[PDB]
Amino acid sequence: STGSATTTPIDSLDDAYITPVQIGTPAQTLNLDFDTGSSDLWVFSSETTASEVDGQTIYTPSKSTTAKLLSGATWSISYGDGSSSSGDVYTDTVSVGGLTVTGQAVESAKKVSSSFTEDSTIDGLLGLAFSTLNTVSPTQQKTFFDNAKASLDSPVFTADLGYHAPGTYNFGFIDTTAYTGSITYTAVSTKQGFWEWTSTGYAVGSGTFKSTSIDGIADTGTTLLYLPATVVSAYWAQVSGAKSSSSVGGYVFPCSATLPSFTFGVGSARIVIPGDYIDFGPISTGSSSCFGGIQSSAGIGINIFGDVALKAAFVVFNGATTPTLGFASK
Repeated sequence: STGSATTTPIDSLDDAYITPVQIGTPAQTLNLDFDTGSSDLWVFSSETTASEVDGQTIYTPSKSTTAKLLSGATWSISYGDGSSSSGDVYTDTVSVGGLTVTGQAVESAKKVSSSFTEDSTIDGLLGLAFSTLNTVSPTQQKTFFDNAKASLDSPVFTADLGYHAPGTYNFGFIDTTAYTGSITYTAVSTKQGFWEWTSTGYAVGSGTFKSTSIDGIADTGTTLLYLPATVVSAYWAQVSGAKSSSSVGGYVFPCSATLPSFTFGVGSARIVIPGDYIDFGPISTGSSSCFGGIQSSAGIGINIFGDVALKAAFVVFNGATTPTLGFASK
């Protein structure tokens, strides 16, 4: 089997991407944030505290004839940005772009933190990291990809995120028309439950490539590119007036600037992030200071190849017995 679904930016900045997901019988369609940095499929629901719902579409398991309460099961997750959610668990039928999993754990939120409430466009998350990170207790549950894997034509999914435009998540096949050149594959460590890999270096604009190992995660659920302070400093040094602002919480730059590209290495291959992808707009409405899309990972504890980086590529998440990651230009 295969599946293919369009993923759409939630706003004019590409802060995140939503993909429609069918849950239950009859189908209830929710728009979920596919997140390769976590491993829980959770949704706003009829069980969510009413004051914590503000515009989201909810899953109502009582209206699904295939929903079953997973007795005694609870979940609770906290994300790197400080947001959180928690609740109970059902199993139900879940389909993405034509690909169906029966018995999928659907984690129904009883509580969500303010940042989720305040974002009416995201109805929940669909985790695509490794199932070892799944928070369901006392019996850990598998991700949608893990459940689908054996039925897929090939045990892979691909992320093709758009810049200010729709893109595609495919399951079970590689669309050879979706990228240019070849896909370069690189090793993955699953030791921390992530799609963790090592970039071979970087360049800023038309500058020379610096060969250096940068270990980090391919994370569709993080907006920005988080890299070591030395690298980030080297980038923003090429932008006149750019500085790290303690009050804003990162590098900012004059909105009148033309940003240089940023290149990252994947083995001997090179992925070029155009400068425009690094512009995240005014820090506050009407400001002429703009927020940067490349930020320091210091004090995160890990480098994160988030959407800023991933959207410059066609990305293969290869879930073979020994997982690997593939990157192509597009």
